[PDB]
Amino acid sequence: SSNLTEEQIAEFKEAFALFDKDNNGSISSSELATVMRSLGLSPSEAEVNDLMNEIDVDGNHQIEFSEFLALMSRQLK
Ligand SMILES: [Ca+2]
Ligand SMILES: [Ca+2]
Repeated sequence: SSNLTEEQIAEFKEAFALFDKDNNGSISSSELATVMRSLGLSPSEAEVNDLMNEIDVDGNHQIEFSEFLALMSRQLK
């Protein structure tokens, strides 16, 4: 769309939680990995930690909502 900010953030917040299976405002390797495991992929730490890392602004084996917004921010249009 052409309007994000609080609009994209709010939408992301709901999505972030989806990734975190504990709602602790934080996501670990498996946490973000369970987002595709139930679909039919069962990725290994390599792919699991990869996702959590690609967004881990600090690099602590997990990412927080705000971090999910830094890497998320849509992708193309
Ligand atoms: Ca958590
Ligand atoms: Ca983090």
